[PDB]
Amino acid sequence: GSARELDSTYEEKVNRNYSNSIFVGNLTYDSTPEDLTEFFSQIGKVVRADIITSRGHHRGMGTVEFTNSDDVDRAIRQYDGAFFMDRKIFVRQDN
Repeated sequence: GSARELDSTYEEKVNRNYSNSIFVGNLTYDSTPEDLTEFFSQIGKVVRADIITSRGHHRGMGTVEFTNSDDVDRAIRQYDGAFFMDRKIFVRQDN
């Protein structure tokens, strides 16, 4: 008896839960740590951003540090793909 039957199951889960830091590899080479600070820190608190270097070789990439280990990811969910001075930032987590 019966025909065309089916079955499936689902769950919610997370991984790699550690650190308080983030990296950005495709932003504008004119960006300052202050430009990333006023951007990211609307979520809560950036404690440090970094982009400018003493050698200055046109790098186009930098780092940001938060007070948080989960809301720091909830930031990126709203900012990865941001066209930023016409040039699209893309984010990588710490490790």
